[PDB]
Amino acid sequence: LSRIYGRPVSVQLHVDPELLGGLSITVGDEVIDGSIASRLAAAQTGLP
Amino acid sequence: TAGRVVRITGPVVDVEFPRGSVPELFNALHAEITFGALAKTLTLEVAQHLGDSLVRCISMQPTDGLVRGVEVTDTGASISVPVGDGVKGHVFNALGDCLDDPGYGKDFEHWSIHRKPPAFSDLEPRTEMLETGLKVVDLLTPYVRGGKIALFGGAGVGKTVLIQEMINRIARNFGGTSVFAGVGERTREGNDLWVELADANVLKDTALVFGQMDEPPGTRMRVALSALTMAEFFRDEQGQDVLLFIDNIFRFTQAGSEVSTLLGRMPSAVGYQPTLADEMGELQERITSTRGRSITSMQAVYVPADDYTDPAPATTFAHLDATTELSRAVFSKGIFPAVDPLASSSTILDPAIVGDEHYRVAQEVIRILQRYKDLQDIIAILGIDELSEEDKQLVNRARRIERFLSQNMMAAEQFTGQPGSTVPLKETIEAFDKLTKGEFDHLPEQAFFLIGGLDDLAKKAESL
Amino acid sequence: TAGRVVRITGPVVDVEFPRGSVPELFNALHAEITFGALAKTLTLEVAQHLGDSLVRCISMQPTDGLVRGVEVTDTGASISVPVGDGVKGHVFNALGDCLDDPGYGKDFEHWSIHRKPPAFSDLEPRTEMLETGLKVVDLLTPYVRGGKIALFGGAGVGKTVLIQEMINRIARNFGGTSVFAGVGERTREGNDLWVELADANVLKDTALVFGQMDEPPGTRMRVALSALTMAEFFRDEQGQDVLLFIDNIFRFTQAGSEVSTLLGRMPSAVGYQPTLADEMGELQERITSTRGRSITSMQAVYVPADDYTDPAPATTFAHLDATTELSRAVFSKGIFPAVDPLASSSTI
Amino acid sequence: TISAADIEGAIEDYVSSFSADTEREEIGTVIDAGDGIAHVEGLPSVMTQELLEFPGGVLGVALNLDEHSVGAVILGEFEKIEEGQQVKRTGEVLSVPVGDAFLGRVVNPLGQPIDGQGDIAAETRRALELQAPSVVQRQSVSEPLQTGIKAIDAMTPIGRGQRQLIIGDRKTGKTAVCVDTILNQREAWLTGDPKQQVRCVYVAIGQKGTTIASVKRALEEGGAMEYTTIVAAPASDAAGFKWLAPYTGSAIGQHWMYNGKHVLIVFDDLSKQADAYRAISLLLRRPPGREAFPGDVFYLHSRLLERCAKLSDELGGGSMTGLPIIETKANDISAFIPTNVISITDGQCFLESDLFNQGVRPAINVGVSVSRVGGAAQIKAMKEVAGSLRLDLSQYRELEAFAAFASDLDAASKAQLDRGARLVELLKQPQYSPLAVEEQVVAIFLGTQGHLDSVPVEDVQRFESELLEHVKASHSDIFDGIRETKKLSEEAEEKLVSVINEFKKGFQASDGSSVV
Amino acid sequence: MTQELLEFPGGVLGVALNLDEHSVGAVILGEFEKIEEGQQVKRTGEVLSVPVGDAFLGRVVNPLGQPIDGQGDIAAETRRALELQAPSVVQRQSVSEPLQTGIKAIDAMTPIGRGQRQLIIGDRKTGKTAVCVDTILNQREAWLTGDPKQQVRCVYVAIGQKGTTIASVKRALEEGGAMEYTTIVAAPASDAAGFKWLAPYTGSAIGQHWMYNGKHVLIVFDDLSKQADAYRAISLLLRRPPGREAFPGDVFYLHSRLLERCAKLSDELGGGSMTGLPIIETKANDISAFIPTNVISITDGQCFLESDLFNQGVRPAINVGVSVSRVGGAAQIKAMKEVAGSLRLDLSQ
Amino acid sequence: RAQASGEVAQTLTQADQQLSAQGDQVRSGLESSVDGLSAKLASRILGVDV
Amino acid sequence: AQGAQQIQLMRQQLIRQLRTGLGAEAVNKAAEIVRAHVADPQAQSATVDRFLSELEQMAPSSVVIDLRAASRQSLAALVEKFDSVAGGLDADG
Ligand SMILES: Nc1ncnc2c1ncn2[C@@H]1O[C@H](COP(=O)(O)OP(=O)(O)OP(=O)(O)O)[C@@H](O)[C@H]1O
Ligand SMILES: Nc1ncnc2c1ncn2[C@@H]1O[C@H](COP(=O)(O)OP(=O)(O)OP(=O)(O)O)[C@@H](O)[C@H]1O
Ligand SMILES: Nc1ncnc2c1ncn2[C@@H]1O[C@H](COP(=O)(O)OP(=O)(O)OP(=O)(O)O)[C@@H](O)[C@H]1O
Ligand SMILES: Nc1ncnc2c1ncn2[C@@H]1O[C@H](COP(=O)(O)OP(=O)(O)O)[C@@H](O)[C@H]1O
Ligand SMILES: [Mg+2]
Ligand SMILES: [Mg+2]
Ligand SMILES: [Mg+2]
Repeated sequence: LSRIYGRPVSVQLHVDPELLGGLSITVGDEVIDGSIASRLAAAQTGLP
Repeated sequence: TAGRVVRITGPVVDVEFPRGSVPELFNALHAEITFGALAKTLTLEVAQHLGDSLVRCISMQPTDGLVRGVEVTDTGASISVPVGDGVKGHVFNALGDCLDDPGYGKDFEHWSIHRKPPAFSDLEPRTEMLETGLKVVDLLTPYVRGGKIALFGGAGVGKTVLIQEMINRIARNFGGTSVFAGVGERTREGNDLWVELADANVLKDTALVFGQMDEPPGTRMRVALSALTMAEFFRDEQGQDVLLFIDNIFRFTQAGSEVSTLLGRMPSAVGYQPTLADEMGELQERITSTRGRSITSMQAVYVPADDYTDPAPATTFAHLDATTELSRAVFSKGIFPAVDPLASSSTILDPAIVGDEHYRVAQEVIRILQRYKDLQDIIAILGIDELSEEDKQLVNRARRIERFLSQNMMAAEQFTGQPGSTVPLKETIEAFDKLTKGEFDHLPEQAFFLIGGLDDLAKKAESL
Repeated sequence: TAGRVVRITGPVVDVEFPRGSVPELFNALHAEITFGALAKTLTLEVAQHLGDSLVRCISMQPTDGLVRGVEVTDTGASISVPVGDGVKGHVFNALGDCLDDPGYGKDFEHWSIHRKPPAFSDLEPRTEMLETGLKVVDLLTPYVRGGKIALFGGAGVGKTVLIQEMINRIARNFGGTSVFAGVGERTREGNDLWVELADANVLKDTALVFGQMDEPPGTRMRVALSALTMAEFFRDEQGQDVLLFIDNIFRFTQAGSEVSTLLGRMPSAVGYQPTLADEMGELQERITSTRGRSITSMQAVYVPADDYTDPAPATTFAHLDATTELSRAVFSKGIFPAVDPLASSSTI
Repeated sequence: TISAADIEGAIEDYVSSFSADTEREEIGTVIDAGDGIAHVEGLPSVMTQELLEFPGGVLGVALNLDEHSVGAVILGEFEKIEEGQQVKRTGEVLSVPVGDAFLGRVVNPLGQPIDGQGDIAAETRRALELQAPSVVQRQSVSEPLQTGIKAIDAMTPIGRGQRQLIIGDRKTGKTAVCVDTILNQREAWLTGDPKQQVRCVYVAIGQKGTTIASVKRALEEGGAMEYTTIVAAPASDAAGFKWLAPYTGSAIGQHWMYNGKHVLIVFDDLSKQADAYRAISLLLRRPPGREAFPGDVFYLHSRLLERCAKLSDELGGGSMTGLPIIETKANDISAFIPTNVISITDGQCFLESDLFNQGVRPAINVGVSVSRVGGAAQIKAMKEVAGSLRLDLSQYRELEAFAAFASDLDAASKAQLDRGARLVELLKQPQYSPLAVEEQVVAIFLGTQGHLDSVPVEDVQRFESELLEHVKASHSDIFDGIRETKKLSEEAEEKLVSVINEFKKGFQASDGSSVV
Repeated sequence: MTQELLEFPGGVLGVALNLDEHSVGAVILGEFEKIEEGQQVKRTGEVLSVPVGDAFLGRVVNPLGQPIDGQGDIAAETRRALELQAPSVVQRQSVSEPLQTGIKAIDAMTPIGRGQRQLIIGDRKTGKTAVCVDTILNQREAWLTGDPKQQVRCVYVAIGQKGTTIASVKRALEEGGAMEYTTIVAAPASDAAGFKWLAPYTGSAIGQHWMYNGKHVLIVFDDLSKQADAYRAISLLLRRPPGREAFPGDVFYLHSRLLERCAKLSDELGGGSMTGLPIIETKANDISAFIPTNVISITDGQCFLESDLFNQGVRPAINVGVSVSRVGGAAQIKAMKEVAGSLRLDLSQ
Repeated sequence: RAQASGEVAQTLTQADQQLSAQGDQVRSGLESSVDGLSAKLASRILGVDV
Repeated sequence: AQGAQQIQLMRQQLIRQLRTGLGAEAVNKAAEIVRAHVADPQAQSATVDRFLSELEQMAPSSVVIDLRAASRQSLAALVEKFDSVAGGLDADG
């Protein structure tokens, strides 16, 4: 996180059971998320 | 979890909910009202989100006697009404409770009131020559089976009488199921209609649903949707022909305008609510016949102060195919059906599918009436003595024809002692050809008023 | 220095400025569009002071792809037009850029579009007769020097030929040059006029200004002012008498009413702007002749719903001297002027 | 199992090619909704008219900006919108996929195949908003764009690149004229090179689905379905589709026009679009004006109808023609939109209802209709044959107003009255019957020279028809000549005179009398 | 509580119409020049109610129910709330009885039957009051006999009229002798907007109490446009947004809520019945105004009166071309329909 | 043309069971290697071999 | 040829059932595989490692700037004044 953003970054973690794995980070408006459920839904919705 | 009430005004009520508890749009809500003598159960339907966990909605019951701080509960579901074969021969209100028996019909399956219009890929035009026993509709604007039919006109012109006569003439010769819906009308009319239907055996074959005008505007806006739900359920699964009659359409647009005045939206031209056309189009798309299923609908539309420039009638005209309107000038003249042929039109009237004689007769009579309407003012001012021979002959022929379109009906028995009379199509065609040829001009004025058949015309002629 | 946009809606744009760099009324502001497929530069004018260093402007080009936070610079001057003797060789719109090529540049002088009418003392105290080469016009409907003349007619009644006749007659007889300023003119008609004036060998000594429908109302309202400023420069620098041509006046008031209603004012007097007389007088006050030189103009006005008591024609007719009519029956007779002597008159 | 093998291969190829990337973007949240619009906050930088994306699959566009709020319009389904959803900024200004496989199909205004036919191919994406061709890229208009109607091309000619307007009252027959014109070009399509070929497009706004089905059936039976496409926005759709369909139609037509193929745009109705825009603007809380209309409404039309124009030979010489249709009520023209659209275009065709009530079926008014281009868009032969019948008709009606009760007249006055009555009775025509140029010219020449002045006015039309049929059967040289030289020769005139005389010698309707 | 009566220190009474988050709007009924900031407000825990009794006959009371001109007080058995529910469809029954009137034209053309609402419109200086007065006076001969099945009790309601007019009407009734079986509710124009807005509901409740007991009741409204004007003034003063013609949007609804109670009960609940004759004014015989259009649609018949006919020589001055009754000939006696029939067609032709 | 339309309707009422006859064996043979496709999908989704 | 078009439409109905079957099988089998095979805790940490690698290889990004203008200026001035005026504060002062 300090590599991508020059300023130091604090950490606040919230435990979520819905996701089957992965990790998500939110630094404000920008968001990054890698989740099994999200990938499965994205693959399913583009099936045809 | 439950919310509270913070503001109350008119029919609109807004409520507050805790986090993660706001319901989606169009969800029923229940509220409790207590008093020494006024105890009820308020039913509300969600209208819009105001943010900050606040939702504003309307009510289907009078809001008299409510106090702030009363909890409001949610069912998490939409409005529903029981359906099935047992619905036949009963009277229901908007909410679906049976008015005849308080406990009847509380065990059938239930369907949500909100639905989706059928897809465009399954549309097919319907063309059929459906014939009644009335001269004007038979000749000028024939009705279409499985299509839209509607009326027009101001107050006190006689649309309800025509609807009653039409249903009396058709329901006796139908093998399908008919459903009657009353949006706005006096209670006396509904009671008399129920008694008249009970006078025969047809009541067991039809289902009635209606709400009156004294109720709050919430109820007047929802009866049509319930009627459409019942009709759609009957059509979709049974695969049977259905008949649908609507007393009025202006009423629910009026209710929408009233509620949108308070909801907080800006007004528009002639003080009408915005997006009225969208709602009208969304509702009117439900009544449609697919390739394998046919449904025939007859509607009546009211106009304010006989003004066709009003945006609402102009908008609702575009959804019709076969139309017949009424005028007040002909009513003041004396003719009872009071149908104006000049402006009315149909959508199956062409020699491609109809015999050419019909087309020729219609064109000739329309031209004659148009010429008479043109010569009106000169005849009134300078008098008949100023015109030439051709103009005088056309004036006499126009008078004869205009008198001849009148006809007595059975529904006039209560008002006049004359009994009913019905005439087929071919006889009317031949009679109109004879009249437009000009071989009946020797008869007096009164011989052509209130005449059913040609033999009746001859008998009246011998009576003077 | 730099300022940031705050809110965007329609063509109306709000900007914010630091404490010590607030622009005054009727300035010019520039901005850019980053998107590659819609690369463009935008010009804006200042019309109101909302307070707290917030300015509400109007854009002369359609707004699309604009992003919040984009910097806005300041020109420091009003809308400028190029003036010089290199004018009247080509065609160009209010912004001044030549449509046929961008070859012309900032070489000429630049004059502000906004000016003031002449003072009261130096006004001419006497009228003057104006003579032309047409027998019927001179005999029946005399033309007042420095006046305003209205013409009513359609297509196929010999109007364009009359305009060309007058242009060549003024160019050759008394010298000088005349300008044409089409407001709200359709593109194909403008191209046809350009080609025809090219063919008639009278394109050399006329300056053409165009106003297109596709543009927002700002250009449609400023084009006439720009053309009048150009004619004024010609008159006051060369000493040559000039003639001004205006296609329509109804569209001018239409654009005025539109720009009035977009700024969120209050309509009055049959859906019109409340100050139409002020703009009409400000436009018409810069036509009178002074200092021995004349600026004669011709207009064509459109009456709505065949009503002569409508506010716009009523205000327009207050500054009129001569009226001319054309019809088809006289053309069916087969004569050139095609002017009805029974429907035309003058105040002199 | 060959089809099964293909299905399995396609499924395997798609599934083995799955790939995705982890990239950052800005996401905002909805704060309120209802009545077809919703408010979204949290998006730092979004271009105006951006195509947003919603978690449920519904779409939206951004119209109104603010310091801390962004307005939006929901296009498709609306009930899934609720507080708590997350929006995702995607892509850029919306566009339309245009190509050449759109022919003979019906598509969603957004570019989806609502028809029962399978999916369509795509060629290239074009953004809706683009600048119109400049003033230095146009030519003059000179081309005989036929219409198949005698009255229209006799009175008010139409050429390529010319915008013509049709304004009518309720139940008059505008759509019939439009359909006749749209299907008149079968013979033109049948020719080999695309110099005569025209690719036509149809747009339908705010109409019942059954009417669209009937129109499609009529066109299919006519056989012109092969070279046309339909865009449909029925009443069941939200306001967004009704607002946005004409831009899609114009862009699709413009792509064809830009590459050197002639096209023909037709807009079914423009009042509905104005009403939808008014509803959206009022719902977005913008200042109102006269007749509850926003100020910019006029500008709207100027942006849309001005796209079509003739091109120069430098860019390929394409063309585009528009036929907007306007509906007026109570025979009133002083209304806002009618005045604006009249002042923005050139050429009008008024459709009175009194004329349609009796007599003339086309029911086109003559004393008010006008065409700006005029003779520059005419054929030399029919221009010669025209003989300026406008003045004849005008003085005919003026005199017949007087002569209704007058029996003693000047002989020349009686002759003029009879000629005018004969021409008026000739000018009528039934529906679904287009006519080619040569028979129109022949009929007009028959009318003008006074050959039929001896025919009783009650039964002229039938007689005329018979003559035409006979002329088509036993004669073919005159048609070849008029097709090859586009001019009427004196010898052909003499031969036609002989044919007319010999045919009229042997025709009777009721106590007739063949005369010199 | 919504629409709950509230007490005030000076003795006046108020009604809370709309309830905001932190404030309550109220309208004052009586004298309101003795109201200042800092007073005390108390709740009575009861919804707007009016006393009812049989001693009201032959007296005059204010809309609240306190006598103003009469001597003494009223013994009222019960008090009932103004807002109630109209009878449903299942509890109703058809109409067959006739209501005789002295005017031959009215019964000849458009008969009036019990349980049927009839509407009277016309311009000023036409003579519409005389019809109602004549009907009330004509009821005396029927009232002479004591049978409960042939007795009619009538109620007069006046809104926005000069007191001297009410006195003259009272004098006419006294001379006619009908004052034994009639009552008057007076709301003179000098009063505030509350009484003008509230009087008709009080009259309707007073009539409804007797209607439930099985006695036939007649109701006559003098003016109805004045009530609409008063409601418009109240709504505009209460900062409610306006609508078409500056009228509040829901005005039509109000009229419906007043004109639906009048009906005829079924045999199970008794032979009670109600009739009404509301009167609507107009200017220059103009129907384009939306108030007449709204009020016609909920009536069973109307009579048009034109000044030109009045000056022509026709004293009743009714226009047979437009006047019509929806009930028809079922109301009139059989002998009348045998002798008289289809006369309106003859007159129109 | 009506008789030809009737013949076309007969052809349609033959094809409406022809495709069902084909689809019976299609459905019979669909799940032959469906497990392999699902395994490939899962391996691609997880980013590692299954 | 229209009947051939409906033959292609019937093939499209086969495509419809193909899509339905493929969707059902993909949903069921993939969901069961992901929720059964790799549901062991010892796998979870491994997944995190993979994600870290992605966060290691992503390109750098620029981040700046983390209510009224006059209020903001006044607040900045007050903050500066506090900073200049809090030099001598004690533990309890
Ligand atoms: N054909 C007819 N036979 C007998 N009476 C008729 C006829 N047409 C109209 N009337 C008379 O005209 C009036 C019409 O009554 P009605 O209430 O049905 O009117 P309407 O215009 O259809 O309005 P609404 O929807 O309020 O019922 C009645 O007085 C009725 O007697
Ligand atoms: N030349 C003609 N001869 C005979 N009938 C005609 C002719 N042209 C049109 N009609 C008839 O006139 C009517 C016009 O219908 P059309 O579909 O054109 O509607 P429209 O008048 O354009 O109105 P709208 O679009 O509002 O429905 C139809 O009944 C059509 O058959
Ligand atoms: N049949 C009649 N014959 C003669 N005069 C009559 C007749 N009917 C009414 N009038 C007279 O016409 C006038 C109408 O008086 P009235 O008070 O009834 O007026 P109105 O039109 O009802 O007006 P308002 O109640 O608004 O004052 C009186 O002078 C009355 O005597
Ligand atoms: N007096 C005239 N003599 C001969 N031809 C004329 C005359 N006036 C006009 N015309 C012809 O009419 C056409 C239209 O001219 P004009 O009316 O000036 O343009 P527009 O029709 O665009 O107004 C021209 O091409 C010209 O040839
Ligand atoms: Mg009725
Ligand atoms: Mg049409
Ligand atoms: Mg009076």
